[PDB]
Amino acid sequence: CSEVREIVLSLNAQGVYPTEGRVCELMPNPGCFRYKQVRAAFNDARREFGL
Amino acid sequence: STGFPLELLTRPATERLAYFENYTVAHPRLKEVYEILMRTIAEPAGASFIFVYGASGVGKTTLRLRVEQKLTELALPKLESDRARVPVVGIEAIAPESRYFNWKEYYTRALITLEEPLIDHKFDYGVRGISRDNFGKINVESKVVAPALRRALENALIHRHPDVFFVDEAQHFGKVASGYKLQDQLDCLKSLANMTGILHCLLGTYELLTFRNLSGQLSRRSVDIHFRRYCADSPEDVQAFKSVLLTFQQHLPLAETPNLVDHWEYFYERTLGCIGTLKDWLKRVLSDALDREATTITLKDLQKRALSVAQCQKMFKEIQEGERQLSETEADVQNLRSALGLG
Amino acid sequence: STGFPLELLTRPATERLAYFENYTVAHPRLKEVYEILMRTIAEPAGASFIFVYGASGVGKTTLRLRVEQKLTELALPKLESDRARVPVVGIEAIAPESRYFNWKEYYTRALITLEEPLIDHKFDYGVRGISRDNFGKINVESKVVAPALRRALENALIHRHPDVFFVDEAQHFGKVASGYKLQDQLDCLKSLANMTGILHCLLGTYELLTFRNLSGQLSRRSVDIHFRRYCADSPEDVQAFKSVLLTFQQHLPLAETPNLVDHWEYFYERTLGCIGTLKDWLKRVLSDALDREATTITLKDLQKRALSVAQCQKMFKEIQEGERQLSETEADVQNLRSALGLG
Ligand SMILES: Nc1ncnc2c1ncn2[C@@H]1O[C@H](COP(=O)(O)OP(=O)(O)OP(=O)(O)O)[C@@H](O)[C@H]1O
Ligand SMILES: Nc1ncnc2c1ncn2[C@@H]1O[C@H](COP(=O)(O)OP(=O)(O)OP(=O)(O)O)[C@@H](O)[C@H]1O
Ligand SMILES: [Mg+2]
Ligand SMILES: [Mg+2]
Repeated sequence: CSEVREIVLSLNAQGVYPTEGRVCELMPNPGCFRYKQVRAAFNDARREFGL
Repeated sequence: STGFPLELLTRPATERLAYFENYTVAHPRLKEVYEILMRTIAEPAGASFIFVYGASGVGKTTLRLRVEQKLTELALPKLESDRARVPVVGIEAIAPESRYFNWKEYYTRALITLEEPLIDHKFDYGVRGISRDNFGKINVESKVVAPALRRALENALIHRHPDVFFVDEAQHFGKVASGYKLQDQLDCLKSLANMTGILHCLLGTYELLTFRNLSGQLSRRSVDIHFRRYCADSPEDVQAFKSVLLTFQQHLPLAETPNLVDHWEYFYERTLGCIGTLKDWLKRVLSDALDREATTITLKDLQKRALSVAQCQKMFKEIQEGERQLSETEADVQNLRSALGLG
Repeated sequence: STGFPLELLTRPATERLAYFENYTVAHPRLKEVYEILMRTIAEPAGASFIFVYGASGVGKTTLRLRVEQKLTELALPKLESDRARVPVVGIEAIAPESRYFNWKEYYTRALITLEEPLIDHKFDYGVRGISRDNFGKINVESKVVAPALRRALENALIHRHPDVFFVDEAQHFGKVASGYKLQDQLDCLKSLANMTGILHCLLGTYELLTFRNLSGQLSRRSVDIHFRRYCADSPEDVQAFKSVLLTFQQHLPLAETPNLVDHWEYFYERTLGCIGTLKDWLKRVLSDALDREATTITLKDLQKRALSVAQCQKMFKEIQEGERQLSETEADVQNLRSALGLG
């Protein structure tokens, strides 16, 4: 979850739209979102930032 | 005195040009329109639309800026108690690059200008797309549908509650394809102004007259204000134009004050009585005079930066049609009373 | 001296050809049109459009190049310290492959041309899709919709505040559908030019007169400049044409200067008095003369590379049609006064 938040930070810094696929492209195991709190953390980080 | 300060003669030509550009004349027409518009804004009382008709160069935009400034000044004392409350927000309609006016872009830009006081306040609109960024500017994703943007704008407008919503160049709302009724695009704004409760002031030229009276609902919730030019038939308007010209001549930053009232016919001919056009003409002539470092204004110098006869004829034709459409006489009142059966 | 340097005679034909190509002559019409254009650019004063009508071959493009160069030279002392500013940005309208003018491509190419000052200058467009690639070039995603590109261009133009947005070959704006009004295209350009506050200069041939005086708002914010040709019906233009022929004949890089003044009727016949056409004709004739290594220029050489009578009879008809609508007489002034009641 911590790397998920950090990756969404880094992706939103450059202005590119942070989506699930784009974040997955920057993970060693782009399948961790099947856990139902990694996705929750990603959604919370996006919604705090305004998506 | 009543003229420009004499210290400006030693200042560079740029300073004199800036001073003349910033100068504003309080001629009777602008004053009266200002009082009527601010009285309407102070209390709309059911009306949702304000139509400020006028020619090109009468001074509609400067009137809007003056009204915005004075509204902000009046809301400054009350802003200390109730925060997150925009006093006035104003945008300009965009002439579309396609055959239809883009409502999505209108909503996006209205949201951008309205919801940018500063970063200290957050509202958390009900739609996911709209958000701020690291630069402090609102960016709206292209995937946000138009009804969602409309709902977000409605929520933001309800929260902020500006006194009036200015829409400059409202004649661009008439850019529709064949078979599309102009009434529908007016109800599109009327519904927003009704479910939101924010007065909308539409400023535009005589092309805005196509939105004058489209339905009974749109005629009830509308205030009609005519920014009128100066005519040559009535001696009072001629005297007002001469007074404005004399005031302009006193406030022209030149070493020797030019004589400018005597050539009042030539000015009215190429200006059509609009103070904005005359101000632009005098600004151009003053810039040329300072470019050569002249000491006065000569008739040929005015002849240089004068609008062509064809341009003036076109503007006068549209002014004639607009004034004919907007003329109210006792015959119309009597016909209305006879139709109402009030004899 | 008054002619080409005598050292060029020993140089290869390429050097002489390039010297003739790069040579320019300041005839009275060009100097007058340049002074008018620069005075209008310096102080638009409520003008958002500058139409420069002229025949095909009068020198509109070289006038634009000269104005851009002189503006850049003026801004260079200020650009030494101040940065993030472009003095002048120039674009050329594109004739569409389809029936309708492509506004999406106009915004894309305007954004590309305007925003290439330096890789260091980074500014946020506020729209996702436009950025700079690995080659330091502006790339716009094909999924970016035209209103978004318009908003990005508006933000860039406001940020960079160029003095004038030149739009050459502006007659290509008229490539619109039969059901599309030409006033709407001008309104779309005027809206950008007004929210951006950037003066727009439209250069084109007499086909651009279809964009002349479409409304009172597009007439007041318009400064029509006519790049008039030389006419044989008045001795003054004939003398000017003879003088320009004299300086051209004395600046031709040849061992023996050809006598061009005697055959001035022939040169006017195939050029209609325009300077660019005569310059290109002389350039061609000199190229053929130097290919054969001719000591001078013969009439037959001029006939070899001249324009056919069928070619000239169409350009001359277009010039007549354009000059008919660009002529102002005292009768028009009296009609305007009578309409305004100023008699
Ligand atoms: N009362 C005034 N006193 C001084 N300057 C004025 C006045 N009214 C307008 N101007 C000048 O006119 C210019 C702005 O144009 P103006 O506000 O008259 O146009 P508008 O009629 O509202 O707009 P549009 O022509 O697009 O419909 C500015 O240079 C401004 O200084
Ligand atoms: N005053 C001038 N002195 C010298 N050469 C000139 C002058 N005006 C134009 N030319 C030359 O004429 C040629 C073409 O003219 P130019 O491109 O300026 O015309 P234009 O008005 O833009 O034409 P068009 O509308 O047909 O595209 C060029 O080789 C240019 O150098
Ligand atoms: Mg305005
Ligand atoms: Mg050209």
